[PDB]
This record gives sequence, structure tokens and C-alpha cells, in this order.
Amino acid sequence: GYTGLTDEQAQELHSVYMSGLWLFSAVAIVAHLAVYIWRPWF
Amino acid sequence: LGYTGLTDEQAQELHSVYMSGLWLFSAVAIVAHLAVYIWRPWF
Amino acid sequence: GYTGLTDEQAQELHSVYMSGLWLFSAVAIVAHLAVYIWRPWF
Amino acid sequence: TGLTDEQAQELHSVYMSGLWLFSAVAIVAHLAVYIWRPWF
Amino acid sequence: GYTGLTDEQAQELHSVYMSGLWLFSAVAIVAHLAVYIWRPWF
Amino acid sequence: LGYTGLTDEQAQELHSVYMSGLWLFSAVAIVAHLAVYIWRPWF
Amino acid sequence: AEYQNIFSQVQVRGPADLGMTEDVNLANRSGVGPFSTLLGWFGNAQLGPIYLGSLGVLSLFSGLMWFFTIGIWFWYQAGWNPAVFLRDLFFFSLEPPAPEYGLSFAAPLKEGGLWLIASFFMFVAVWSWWGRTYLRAQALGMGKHTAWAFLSAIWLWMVLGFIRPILMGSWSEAVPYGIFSHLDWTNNFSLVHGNLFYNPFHGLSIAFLYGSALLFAMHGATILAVSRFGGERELEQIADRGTAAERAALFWRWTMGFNATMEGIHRWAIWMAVLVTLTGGIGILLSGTVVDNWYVWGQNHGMAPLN
Amino acid sequence: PEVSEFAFRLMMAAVIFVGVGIMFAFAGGHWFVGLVVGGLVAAFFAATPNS
Amino acid sequence: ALLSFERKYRVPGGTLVGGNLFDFWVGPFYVGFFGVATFFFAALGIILIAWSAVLQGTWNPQLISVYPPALEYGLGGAPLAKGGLWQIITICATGAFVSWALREVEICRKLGIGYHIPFAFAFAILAYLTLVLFRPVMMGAWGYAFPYGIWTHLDWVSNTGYTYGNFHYNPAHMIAISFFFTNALALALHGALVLSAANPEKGKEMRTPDHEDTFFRDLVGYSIGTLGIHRLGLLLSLSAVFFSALCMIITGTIWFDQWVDWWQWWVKLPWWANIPGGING
Amino acid sequence: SKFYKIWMIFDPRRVFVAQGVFLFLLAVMIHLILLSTPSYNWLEISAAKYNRV
Amino acid sequence: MSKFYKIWMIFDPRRVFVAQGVFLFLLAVMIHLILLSTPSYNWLEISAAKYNRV
Amino acid sequence: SKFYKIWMIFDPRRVFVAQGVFLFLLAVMIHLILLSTPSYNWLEISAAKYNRV
Amino acid sequence: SKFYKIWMIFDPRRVFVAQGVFLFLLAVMIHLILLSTPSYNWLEISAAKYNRV
Amino acid sequence: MSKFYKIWMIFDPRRVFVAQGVFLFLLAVMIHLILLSTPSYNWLEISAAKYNRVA
Amino acid sequence: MSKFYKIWMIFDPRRVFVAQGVFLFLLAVMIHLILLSTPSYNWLEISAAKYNRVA
Ligand code: BCL
Ligand SMILES: C/C=C1/c2cc3[nH]c4c(c3C)C(=O)[C@H](C(=O)OC)c4c3nc(cc4[nH]c(cc(n2)[C@@H]1C)c(C(C)=O)c4C)[C@@H](C)[C@@H]3CCC(=O)OC/C=C(\C)CCC[C@H](C)CCC[C@H](C)CCCC(C)C
Ligand SMILES: COC(C)(C)C/C=C/C(C)=C/C=C/C(C)=C/C=C/C(C)=C/C=C/C=C(C)/C=C/C=C(\C)CC/C=C(\C)CCC=C(C)C
Ligand SMILES: COC(C)(C)C/C=C/C(C)=C/C=C/C(C)=C/C=C/C(C)=C/C=C/C=C(C)/C=C/C=C(\C)CC/C=C(\C)CCC=C(C)C
Ligand SMILES: COC(C)(C)C/C=C/C(C)=C/C=C/C(C)=C/C=C/C(C)=C/C=C/C=C(C)/C=C/C=C(\C)CC/C=C(\C)CCC=C(C)C
Ligand SMILES: COC(C)(C)C/C=C/C(C)=C/C=C/C(C)=C/C=C/C(C)=C/C=C/C=C(C)/C=C/C=C(\C)CC/C=C(\C)CCC=C(C)C
Ligand SMILES: COC(C)(C)C/C=C/C(C)=C/C=C/C(C)=C/C=C/C(C)=C/C=C/C=C(C)/C=C/C=C(\C)CC/C=C(\C)CCC=C(C)C
Ligand SMILES: COC(C)(C)C/C=C/C(C)=C/C=C/C(C)=C/C=C/C(C)=C/C=C\C=C(C)\C=C\C=C(/C)CC/C=C(\C)CCC=C(C)C
Ligand SMILES: [Fe+2]
Repeated sequence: GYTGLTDEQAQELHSVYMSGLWLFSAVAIVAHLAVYIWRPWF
Repeated sequence: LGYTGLTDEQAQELHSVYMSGLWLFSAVAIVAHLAVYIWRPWF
Repeated sequence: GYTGLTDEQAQELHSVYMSGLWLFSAVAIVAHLAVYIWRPWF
Repeated sequence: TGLTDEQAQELHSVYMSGLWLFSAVAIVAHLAVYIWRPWF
Repeated sequence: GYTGLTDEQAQELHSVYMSGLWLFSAVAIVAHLAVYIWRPWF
Repeated sequence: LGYTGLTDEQAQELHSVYMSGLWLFSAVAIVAHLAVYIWRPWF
Repeated sequence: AEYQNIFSQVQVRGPADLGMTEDVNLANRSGVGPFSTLLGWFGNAQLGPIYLGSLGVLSLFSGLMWFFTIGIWFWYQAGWNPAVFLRDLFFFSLEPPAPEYGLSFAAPLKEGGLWLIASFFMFVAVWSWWGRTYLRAQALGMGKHTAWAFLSAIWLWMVLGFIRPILMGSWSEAVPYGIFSHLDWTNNFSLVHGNLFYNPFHGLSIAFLYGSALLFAMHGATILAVSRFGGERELEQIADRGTAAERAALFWRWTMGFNATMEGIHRWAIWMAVLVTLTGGIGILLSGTVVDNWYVWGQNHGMAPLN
Repeated sequence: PEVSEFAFRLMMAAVIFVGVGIMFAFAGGHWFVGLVVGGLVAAFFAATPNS
Repeated sequence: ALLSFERKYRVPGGTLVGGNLFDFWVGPFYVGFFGVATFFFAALGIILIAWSAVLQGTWNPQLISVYPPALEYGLGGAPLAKGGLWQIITICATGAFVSWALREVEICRKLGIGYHIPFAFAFAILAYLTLVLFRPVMMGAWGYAFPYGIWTHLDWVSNTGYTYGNFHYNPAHMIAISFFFTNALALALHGALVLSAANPEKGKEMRTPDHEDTFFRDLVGYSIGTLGIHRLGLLLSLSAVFFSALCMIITGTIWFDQWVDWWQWWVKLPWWANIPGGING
Repeated sequence: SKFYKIWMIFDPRRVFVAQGVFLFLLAVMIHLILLSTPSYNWLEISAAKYNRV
Repeated sequence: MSKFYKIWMIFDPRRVFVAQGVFLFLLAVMIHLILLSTPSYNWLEISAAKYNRV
Repeated sequence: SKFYKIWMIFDPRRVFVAQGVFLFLLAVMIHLILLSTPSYNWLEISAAKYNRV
Repeated sequence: SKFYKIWMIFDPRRVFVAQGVFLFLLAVMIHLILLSTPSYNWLEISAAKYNRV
Repeated sequence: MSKFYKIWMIFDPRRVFVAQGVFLFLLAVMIHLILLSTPSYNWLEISAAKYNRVA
Repeated sequence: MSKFYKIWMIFDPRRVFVAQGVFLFLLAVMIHLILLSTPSYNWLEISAAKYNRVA
């Protein structure tokens, strides 16, 4: 559309982007788990 | 009918995706509010 | 007609706009009703 | 000058109808407040 | 491809970048481990 | 490849000299830090 | 109630102008940025391209590290609190060392030592940028007027932070890095030196600072007045004197008796502004080193009623 | 009696600025909150004249 | 006494007052009705300054000071020896300034150019009238105006500035100082750029406006344009004067304490007035 | 009584914008005035009525 | 009134919707702040007193 | 409803950018309000609860 | 769902740059908030725990 | 994660590495200065007290 | 890390070397000034106290 990306390109771009997003969130979850064990905030 | 040049069927699919995100976003918000109310109610 | 909208388009636009307005007003009434039950202001 | 006589007249009819509706609700609210708490 | 690089060039570019990244991370881990032994912060 | 215009052999030679300087710079730095740590250790 | 040409009443947006290529290395030149309609009402809408060479990089690196070092000290003074950081942003300060340390670099890092580091970065940043102005003019084959107009600014900047502290033999005489601190430094400078108003050179700089406002208000209004004759294209008027140059000449000739040219008015412009800092540097340099009290100096030179 | 779109746009923005500024100065605990909200809305309103 | 091109622009008309009664040139100067008022008010103002030196008892030009009437006289007349002369000079100065601006208006109409110059000059006059007329009237004493001396009107600035602590903290002053510094920065850049484009390296051709934009785009990544910079020059100067007029008209009339005390409102904002750490608390 | 020539002489968009802002500001200021006065301050009087404070 | 639809003939729907969104959000925020300003209806303060948070 | 037609009038790029900024600013505004109050400052709550100070 | 189509509307270059800036500033803002508080200032509390002062 | 190389099809490596080089150094300076700021972890002061270098 | 030499296929050597020299010099000065800041490690003052150059 506006960006000129094909639907296959959008799916591939989203697939790797979500792979990064879950990889980023996975470390964030582990980071929050470690902090909560070390010093809980609730 | 041509302010943005977007096709009517394109608008239907764009809105369908947009509402899907809106419900997904609001679903997490409800889960977030539910946990807070259990943890500390504001009523 | 500055906008260049046709009569039919204005009617269709207005019908959707009122539909959104009633949906918005309906939620606000429910929200006000909940607050009055929780804390009346009269 | 953009609008002709018929366009302006219909526009004014729409405006007054909205104005009467706005005034009527304003009266209803003023009556309700005076019932709840008189000032005059 | 906005950059104009081919996939094989990107695969090569990533391979060098990730090799650099792991080496940089490897030294950083040793640096954090050495500091934690010398002065722990947890 | 085309961002610089250099070839693989030119880059290989260019990198070899650059690392030669880098190790010389690194070696002098290591000797310098040892002199400081011997004369006045900071740990 | 007519069109005064203060703001453009219509905007046209053609292709971006990539600029001349006399001797400019196009590799170091970047691409064209956006077009700002908000800027287009007043002047040109196009932003960029910007040249980035060796001195450009050194200017940015030292300029960033100077900006970064002040920021880290600003965070440390805030206790790393974003709310405190915004509350005391203007009240933060990177003060120079205490007077006891003199010019020595033995000041503690939190007691003036950090300021020396930040000041070094600014020193390199500004001098590298001055060469950048010099080399950009040389690349396009233009005159070095900007380079020497800039050197006037550096002279005051060097005096305040570097030269005068050396003569006074103390970094404490320099300028703190802060919004309100360097205002307070300014006020404390006059009070210590006895009413800096009676500095003859400070008075001259105000004359040329007032005159620069006077001359630019005069010059800006003049060209906008004769912009209806295409007078804003000053370079063509220098080359081929049109009616705008003549009317602009005649308005001031009939007003105040004398006038200038389309090229000679800009000689007044550059010298009016250069003397702002040129006389400024001498005025600050003398204070303390030569005159410890200007009002007493004013009395002995027939500027004050007493003595 | 022949105000342009930009002239009328500025006049309304001044009215909006004063109005909204008072609105959020009462709503907020400080006059600055009104100034920010009133200023931003007026600037946004005055920067978008329909034409 | 005429330039090589001045003749074809010397035509009647454009006068606001007097028609052809005063429509003539004295040398290069154009006289007009308001120039006659200009010369009279200028000459009368200058002589009374010289006569005020006689009354003061000094001839050093720097020690000459026409002090305004003391605060006891308020906004009334004063003896000529102790304030009355200043009022006459101020009236003469006001008359000379406004007549000069209106004389420029006549020259504008005769040449067919815009009235930007007299409008720019009127900003200076209102800045002048702020200090001698508008501020003293609000404060109810001519003594709050400044003396007509080279180094005694600096005493007024220093004394008025220190009445309110460090005057730098005046917020309208900070705006005007930034404008004054910016205008001088723009003038140096603008003057130097045209000279660089008009007096380039020896032998090289005179540069074009594109080189002017190319230089400043290679320098700071943006060129405001030949039209923009002269618009910028006019607006930077007028804004500096407008905020300078504003800064004084609010001082001693709306704000009375130290200006540094004013800035505590930002520190005392509700959401961070009590957070520990930093500079304030 | 015509009252429709005003749309012919004036821009209808300007009229509607001007009326909308003025009336909204007027209605807002009146509500603020009532909240300012101890009487008709519906928030405060209801709190006292139901024994909140 | 059924003839209100003609308002869209003279007003651009894009301009109105943007104006409406800002106006509604501004109005909603202001009312919420007014409730928070008063010691009553400050639901955050109300709960703290109710559950003895201080 | 027919709410899908709102995209026939609004540019999707501008709306998403405005919505992205709006939601983040709203989320920040709410989170700061919670921290401002003596209650609901979850950082303060934990410190008092677990005796960190 | 079909969220991949957001890339048809949003330029990947702009979003990733905006996201990269956004994530870092969010990470910096959160870390500074914790460092500001006397609790969770992991540098301060470790010094207290080992009696560094 | 195996397709992360696709990022170089979008981002210019020259722009990224300049952005990253500035980012990494500014981050490293910020962290190092934070440690120096604290009374602890100021390793220069720590060894000075350890070795009786105060006098 | 053999493929490292590929960095010059993208980086311009002139830009990198100028950045390299600028970076190392600015870094070297910053450390030297940091060392001179602390009363310890100030090698122009420890010798002065060692040899009693200054009373
Ligand atoms: C109580 C305060 C004192 C006083 C104390 C001082 C002191 C002290 C000084 C002045 C100075 C000046 N004063 Mg004084 N002054 C007072 C009263 C006045 C009054 C008045 C009406 O009362 C006026 C009009 C002035 C006017 C002036 C100026 C003429 C002059 C500064 C020129 C300039 O541009 O400096 C500002 C410009 C510079 C310092 C040059 C900067 C150049 C460098 C290269 C810029 C680098 C940029 C940097 C890297 C940042 C980059 C940022 C990025 C681009 C984003 N003063 C009273 C009496 N004044 C100065 C001077 O020269 O006096 C003789 C000076 O040092
Ligand atoms: C607003 C933006 C700027 C601005 C603007 C413009 N400015 C203009 C123009 C524009 C555009 C013109 O077109 C006009 C002109 O033609 O220019 C050549 C003019 C002019 N700008 C003058 C001076 C000037 N501009 C200053 C400031 C700015 N200007 C600001 C910054 C300052 C200061 C202090 O900052 C000064 C001193 C004159 C040279 C000239 C008027 C001549 C006059 O009026 O003659 C008639 C007056 C005399 C011949 C003087 C003698 C007789 C009188 C009655 C004696 C009065 C005594 C006096 C009170 C004593 C005070 C003593 C003192 C020590 C306490
Ligand atoms: C004041 O408020 C406080 C601070 C107290 C509390 C905070 C409140 C708020 C407002 C918090 C906000 C949180 C938000 C908005 C969090 C959002 C997080 C998100 C959305 C993170 C997304 C992460 C995604 C990542 C890291 C993706 C990485 C992807 C890659 C590394 C691969 C990229 C490569 C691609 C796409 C290749 C392209 C493919 C082709 C085929 C060309
Ligand atoms: C002072 O007031 C306080 C702070 C006290 C209380 C606050 C009060 C107020 C005023 C609160 C305001 C609340 C509001 C107005 C909330 C509104 C929330 C909304 C409307 C949120 C919407 C979220 C929508 C989301 C997250 C949508 C996401 C969608 C996607 C990720 C998919 C997009 C992709 C598409 C459409 C692909 C394109 C498709 C095609 C076919 C081209
Ligand atoms: C200080 O005063 C206090 C705060 C104490 C009390 C307050 C007093 C006052 C004065 C309050 C003000 C109240 C007012 C004036 C409220 C006004 C409310 C309005 C006008 C609400 C309207 C809402 C309308 C909505 C939400 C409409 C939504 C529409 C949609 C969701 C659909 C839009 C999409 C369309 C039309 C698609 C386009 C169609 C086609 C065919 C392409
Ligand atoms: C306030 O918060 C504090 C400071 C207290 C705590 C900090 C919080 C935050 C916000 C921390 C943030 C951390 C982050 C975002 C860290 C990220 C680190 C990364 C991504 C590091 C990456 C390193 C990569 C390196 C060193 C790679 C080096 C590669 C080379 C030297 C080789 C380059 C050559 C190539 C690619 C050749 C190209 C090949 C071909 C065929 C063209
Ligand atoms: C605040 O933080 C403090 C200051 C306390 C502590 C500081 C911490 C930090 C952030 C430290 C950062 C350290 C870093 C990042 C250091 C990096 C050092 C590096 C990468 C140094 C590299 C040096 C390389 C050198 C000297 C190489 C020189 C090479 C040559 C002279 C030969 C080049 C010649 C060639 C290529 C020939 C040309 C080839 C052809 C084919 C024509
Ligand atoms: C969140 O924000 C971050 C941290 C990301 C970045 C923010 C940074 C901030 C907030 C920066 C703020 C900067 C400010 C407020 C700067 C203000 C500067 C001012 C007002 C300066 C005024 C005058 C300064 C002068 C005159 C300085 C002159 C300096 C020199 C002439 C250099 C002197 C050179 C010396 C001492 C060399 C000494 C060193 C050796 C090795 C001999
Ligand atoms: Fe010019």
C-alpha cells in the first residue's frame, strides 16, 4: 500500500519482528522475575 | 467517499484488523485493572 | 457546500455519526449511573 | 455570498430547530435545579 | 530491500555483526563477573 | 560491497594493516597499564 | 492594512535544491531533510542537506561530549530523579573549581574536576567548528568573512572561560555551565568589579549591540520596503543596481544625509556585530587584571561626579 | 469588517486560549496547567486554518 | 549635492502636512513639515542640555546630567533647575522622535516604498516612551525616569536593576536578551555571508545567492533565504524591543519583589514541590 | 424578521465556530462560578448531605 | 430535527472529527481533574480513607 | 455498525501515529498520577510493607 | 491475527527508528526512577548491606 | 531469530553503526560516571582508602 | 572473526580513521583529567608529596 510492501513481505517482516518482540519480552520477563525474587515490589 | 483514496472493502478489512487490536489491547487492560483491584481496590 | 459532499453522502455520514454519538452517550449514561449508585451527587 | 437565498433559509431553519431544542433542554435543567435548590 | 543489499550480503553482514556482538558481550560478561567478585552489587 | 568500492583483497590488506596498528597500540597500552599497576595499583 | 511582506502569503514547493558543488566533497554532504510549511511562511521550507567532514565530526563529538558531560552532572545533581531533573533544570550548574585550587588540575571530580573535562570538550568543539566555517567558505570559494566574524565571537568566549581565568590565576573566575548560574556569574562579575557599567569597553559593546539591533532593524525594514522592486536579491543589486538599490540609497540619504551601497551596508553589518564581542573581550579582560573597580576607575577618569 | 481566515483563526485562538486556560487553571491546582493546555490547543487551532 | 541617480526621484507629492510649503531639500536632507518640527525640537533639546550644563556647574560632557524631577514633585511641573528642564527636554525629545518618524513617512510616500522603516522606528519610540513616560506615570513620579546623562542614565539602569535583585531573572528580559544576542548573531552572519559571496577569493567570480544558501546549508543544514533573513532581522529587532518595553512596564507595576523569587513558582509546582534532592530542597 | 441574510453576508463556518466556542466557554464559566460559591457547589453540598467529610 | 445532516455540507468531516476528539478528551480530562481537586469524589483519596492506607 | 467508514475519511497513517502518541501519553499521565498520590505509589507501598527504609 | 498488515501502512524504517528511540528512553526513564527512590537504588542498598559507608 | 539478518535489508549499516557507536560510548560513559558519582563503586576512591593514600 | 575485514567494504576508511583519532584523543584526555582530579593518582602531586617539593 503506502509503503509498497507486498503481503508476503509484510508477513515475513512481521514474522521476524514478532520473533524479536517475543525474544525481547522473554528477557524482560526473566528480568522482572529476577528482580521480584531479589526485591519484590508488591 | 474518496477523501483518503481507500477502497471501501479496504476500509472494512482495515477496521476489522484495527478492532482486533483494540479488543486485544482492551483485554490486557481489563486483566491489568482486575489484578490491581484485587491487589488494591479503588472503591 | 464547501466540502463538495453530495446530499446522500451527508445523510450517510450523519447517520453513522449519530450512531457513534448514541453509542458514546449510552456508555456515558451507564458510567454515570454506576457512579451515582456508588456515590450520588444530589 | 457563497450561499443563495434558499440555501441560507434552510440553513437558518436547521439552526433555529437546534436552538429551540437546546433552549428546551436548558429550561428542563433549570427547572430541575430549582426543584432541587431554588435561587429565585 | 531499502538498503539495496542482497540477502547473501545481509547474511554476511549479520554474521560479522553477531560475531562482534558476542565478543563484545563475552568481554562484558567477564567484566561484570570480575566486578561482582571484587565488589558485588546484590 | 559497493558502499566503499573496495575489493575483498584491498579490504583484507587494509584490515591487516589496521589490526597491525591496533595490536601495537594495544600492546603499548597493556605495558602502560602494567607500569601503573606496579607503581600504583588501583585494586 | 495592505501586504507588508512580513509573512509569505503563498508557498511554492518545487524539488529540493541540492546546492552548489564548487569544491565540496559530496560524499561528506548528507541528503535533503523534510520541508517545513511552518518555516516556509517566514523563509525557506527546505531543511538540509548538511555537510559533515573531519572537522564536522570533531565538532559534533566534542560538542556532544560537552553536552553529555553537563547532562550527567545535571542528573547527579538531581539524584537521577527525572522529576527533580525537570524541576531544577535551570538551577543546575557545573561550577568551576574553588578559588583555593587556583589554576591547578588537582580539584576533586565533584568539586570542579568535572568542569575542566566539560570545558575541554567545549573548547575543542568550538575551535573545530570555527575551522569548519573556514573550510566551508574555502570549499565554495567564498570570502572568509564568516570565519573572522566567528573569531570575534570566540575572542569573547575565550576571554570569559580561558584567558581571563589564566591571568587571574584561578579557574574559579570562569563561567559555570548552567542557565541561572551563568546569569548569576554575570551579576557577580559586575558587583565584584565595581559596577561594570562604568567599563568603557562594556559600554562600547552595548553601543554596537544596540547598533546591531538598530542596523538590522534599519536594514531589514529597508529591504522589505524595497522588496516590491526585488530588493531582497541583494547580490544582483550589487552586480546591477536596480531601482530598489537607488530608492534604498535615497531614503537614507534624504533621511539622515548619508547612505551606503547594497554591498557597503553589509560591511557596516559585519563590523557593527563584530565589535560587539571584540570590544567585549577587551572589556572583560581588563576587569580584575587591570581594573579592580570600574566606578573608582570612572571617578579618576571623569565619568562619575565624585573626585 | 473584512477579516481573513487567518485573522479570524487567531481571534478564536485567543478566545480559546483564555477560555481553556481558565478552565484548566480551575481544574488543575495551578495556573500553569491552564497556560499549557490553553496554549497548546490555541496553537493547534491557530496553526490549522481551513483553506 | 545630488547622486548620479537621485534626480529622477525628486518629484513633488507624498507629503502628509504642508503640501509644497516645506517640500524641499536642504543639501541631501529632505525637509518636509515634520523636518521643520524635527530641527526645532532637536535644536531646542540640544541647547537646553547645554544650558542644563551651565546650571549644573560642570562642562565635562560625561558629567552632564539632566536629572528628572524628584519623587516629591510626583507627576507635576518642577523648577527648571531641579527637574523642570528634564521635562522640557523630554517633551522636545518626544517631539523630535515622532517628527522624525513622520518625516520618514513622507520620504516613504515620495519614493513609493513600504512604511517598514518608520514602523520599525516607532517601536524604538514606544520603547523610549516606556521608560520616560509610561513607567513613571504608572509609578506616579517623573523621578522614576532616567536622567539625560551619558553615565548617569547608566546609574538609573543599575539602580533600577538592583531594586529587584538580579534583574537577569526578569522573564521578559531573558526573552529580549536572547533576541538581542540572536539579532547580532544574525547580522554578523548575514553581513559576512553577502561579503563572502560578493568579495570572494581573488580571481574567483562574484558568487550567487545559491552559494549563500549552499554555504549555510553546508554549515548548519538550513538556509532561511534572502527574503527570510531580512524578515528575521526586522522581527528579531522589534521583538527584542517589544519585550524590553514589556520587561520594564511590568517591573515596579506588577512585580515588586526580587525577580529570583518569581522563579520559585516552577519549583513549587504541585507535583514536585516536595520531592527531596536537587537544588531546591 | 428574516434572520437568514446573515448566512448570506457572513461565512457560516465562522458563525458556527464563533457561537460554539462562546457558548461552551459561557456554559463552562457558569459551572465554575457555581463550584466557586459555597452555595450551589453540588460536589461539596452532597458530601455534607451524605456525611462524607 | 431530521435536517441536521446538512451541517456536514458546509463543515469538512475531517476537520470536525479532529476538533471533536480534542474537545471531548479535553472535557473528559477537566471533569476528572475537578473531581480529583475536591476532597470528596477523589476516588484515590476515598479508597485510602476507606481501607485506612494512612 | 458502519464505523469502518471512518477510515474512508481519515488517513490511517496519521490516525495511528496520533493514537500511538495519545495512548502512551495517557498511560504516562495515569502512571504519574498514581505515583503522585501517597497511596498507589507501588514503590512507596513496597518499602513500607517490607521495611526497606 | 492479521496484524502484519500494519507494515503496509507504516514505513518499517520510521517505525523501527521511532521504536528504538522509544524503547531506550523508556528503559532509561524506568531505570532512573528506580535510582531516584532510596529503595531499589541497587547501588545504595548494596552499600548499606555490606556497610560500605 | 534466524531471520534477524533481514534488518540489514532495511537499515543502512553505515547509519546504524554510527548511531550504535555513539550510543554505546555514551551509554558506557553514562554508566562509568554513575559509578564514580556514588560514594561506593568510585574505584579510585576505594583503593585510596584501602592503601592509605589519603595522606 | 576472520570476516571482520569486511567492515571496510562498507565503512569508508577516511571517515573511520578520523573518527578513530578523534575518539582516542578525546578519550585519552578525559581519563588523564579524571586521574588528575582525584587527590590520589594525581602523578603531579604524589611526587610533590614524595620528594617534599612543596611545603
Ligand atoms: C549585573 C550584570 C552587569 C553586566 C555584566 C556583563 C558581563 C560580565 C559581560 C557582559 C557582556 C555584555 N553585556 Mg553587560 N552587564 C550589565 C548590563 C548590560 C546591559 C543593560 C541595558 O543593563 C546591556 C545591554 C548589556 C549588554 C552586554 C553585551 C553587549 C555584552 C555581551 C555580548 C554578547 O553577545 O555576549 C554573549 C556572546 C558570547 C559570550 C559569545 C559566545 C560565542 C561562542 C563561540 C558560542 C559557542 C556556542 C556554544 C558551543 C553553544 C552551542 C549550542 C548549540 C548551537 C545548540 N549589559 C550589568 C552592568 N555584561 C559581556 C562583555 O563582553 O562585556 C564587555 C560580558 O562578559
Ligand atoms: C526598534 C529597533 C531598534 C531601532 C530602530 C530604528 N531606530 C531608528 C531607525 C530605526 C529603524 C530609523 O529609521 C532612525 C534613523 O534615522 O536611523 C538612522 C532611528 C534612529 N535611531 C537612533 C538611535 C538609537 N536607536 C537605538 C535603538 C534602536 N533603534 C532599536 C534597538 C538606540 C539605543 C539607545 O539603543 C539609539 C541611540 C537615531 C540615530 C535615529 C533617530 C534620529 C532622531 O531622532 O533624531 C532627532 C534627535 C536628535 C538629532 C537628537 C538631539 C535632539 C534631541 C531632542 C535630544 C534628546 C536628548 C536625549 C534624550 C539624551 C539622552 C542622553 C543619553 C546618554 C541618556
Ligand atoms: C511514568 O510511567 C512509568 C515509567 C512509571 C511506567 C511506564 C509506563 C508506560 C507508558 C509504559 C509503556 C510501555 C510500552 C508502550 C511498551 C511497549 C513495548 C513494545 C511494543 C516493544 C517492542 C519490542 C520489539 C522488538 C525489540 C523487536 C525486535 C525485532 C528485531 C530485532 C528484528 C527486526 C528485523 C526485521 C523486522 C527485519 C525485517 C524483515 C524483512 C523481511 C525486510
Ligand atoms: C485526568 O484524567 C485522568 C487521567 C484522571 C483519567 C483519564 C481520563 C480520560 C480522558 C481518558 C481517556 C480515555 C480514552 C479516550 C481512551 C481511548 C482508547 C482507545 C480508543 C484505544 C484504542 C486502541 C487501539 C489499538 C491498540 C489498536 C491496535 C491495532 C493494531 C495493532 C492493528 C493495526 C493494523 C492494521 C489496521 C492493518 C491495516 C489493514 C489493512 C487491510 C490495510
Ligand atoms: C466547568 O464545567 C464542568 C466541567 C464542571 C461541567 C461541564 C460543563 C459543560 C459546559 C460541558 C460540556 C458539554 C458538551 C458541550 C458536550 C458535548 C458533547 C458532544 C457534542 C458529544 C458528541 C460525541 C460524538 C461522538 C463520540 C461521535 C462518534 C462517531 C463515530 C464513532 C463514528 C464516526 C464515523 C463516521 C461518521 C464515518 C464517516 C462516514 C462516511 C459515510 C464516510
Ligand atoms: C539510566 O540507566 C542506566 C544507565 C542506569 C542503566 C542502563 C540502561 C539501559 C537503557 C541500557 C541499554 C542497553 C542496551 C540497549 C544495550 C545494547 C547493546 C548492543 C545492542 C550492543 C551491540 C554490540 C555490537 C558490536 C560491538 C558489534 C561489533 C561488530 C564489529 C566490530 C564488526 C563490524 C563489521 C561488519 C558488520 C562487516 C560487514 C560485513 C559485510 C559482508 C558487509
Ligand atoms: C567516563 O568513563 C571513563 C572515562 C571514566 C572510562 C571510559 C570508558 C570508556 C567508554 C572507554 C571506551 C573505550 C573504547 C571504546 C576504546 C576503543 C579503542 C579502540 C577501538 C582503539 C583502536 C585503535 C586503533 C589503532 C591505533 C589503529 C591504527 C592503525 C594504523 C595506524 C594503520 C592504518 C593503515 C592502513 C589501514 C593502511 C591503508 C590501507 C590501504 C590498502 C590503502
Ligand atoms: C537528558 O539530557 C541528556 C543527559 C541526554 C543531555 C542533556 C544535557 C544538558 C541538560 C545540557 C545542558 C547544558 C547547558 C545548560 C549549557 C549551558 C552553557 C552556558 C550557559 C555557557 C555559558 C558560558 C560558557 C563559557 C564562556 C565557556 C567557556 C569555555 C571555554 C573557553 C573553554 C575553556 C577551556 C579549558 C578550561 C581547558 C581546560 C582543560 C585542559 C586539559 C587544559
Ligand atoms: Fe542584506
